[PDB]
Amino acid sequence: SFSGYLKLTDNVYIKNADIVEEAKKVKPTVVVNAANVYLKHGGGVAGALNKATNNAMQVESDDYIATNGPLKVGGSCVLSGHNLAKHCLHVVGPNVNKGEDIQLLKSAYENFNQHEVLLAPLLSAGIFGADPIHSLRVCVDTVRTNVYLAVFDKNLYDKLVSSFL
Repeated sequence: SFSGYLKLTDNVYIKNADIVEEAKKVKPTVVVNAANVYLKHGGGVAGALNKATNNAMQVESDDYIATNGPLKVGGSCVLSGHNLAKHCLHVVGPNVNKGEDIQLLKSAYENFNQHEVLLAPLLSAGIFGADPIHSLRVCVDTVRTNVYLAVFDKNLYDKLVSSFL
């Protein structure tokens, strides 16, 4: 099970970890991907998770998009976790660098409530352009299920823990 996490609340845990390495070690039921509406896993967490699957995530995702069309910002879909997890919950947080409504971050985190336990990154953080401190706040105030947050950057992890109210 999950090890080395700092407990933030009754249901939110955090660790300075590479989510790919964490997923490969734990093989959780659900790993969350920081997806975009097209499931084009080019960079950030999505690029890293997809590369770890040897592009199998992208091949599955392209078939999903060909059948269903794009996701909504704030939406999600469940696909295979490949070699990383039983399932991957692809969640689309708003991309601030594309002018998307930051208010959709709460809707994005609501997708986590459909799963009892998840390994996840901070939505809309990193290359999605939102303030990770704000993302953690929305996470703790929205997610009620057990979420294990992996924060890649040590310096950001320390800032998140030390500023956590």
